Amino acid sequence: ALENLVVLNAASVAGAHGILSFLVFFSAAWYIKGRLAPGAAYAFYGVWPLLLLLLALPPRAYA
Repeated sequence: ALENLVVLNAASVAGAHGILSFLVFFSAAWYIKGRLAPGAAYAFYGVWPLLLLLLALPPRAYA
């Protein structure tokens, strides 16, 4: 029944779940350099964005 804005607030306080949510903000942070050493960080995109719907909500989610 809990949504994102629910675990997001607690996630930040918790710590781990906090830096994990930044995954979206990190993607841009890395772009700062503009060299994202292609190869690994590139292929990761294969299932890296998937964590979006995974972390977004907590386990207690029917999602």
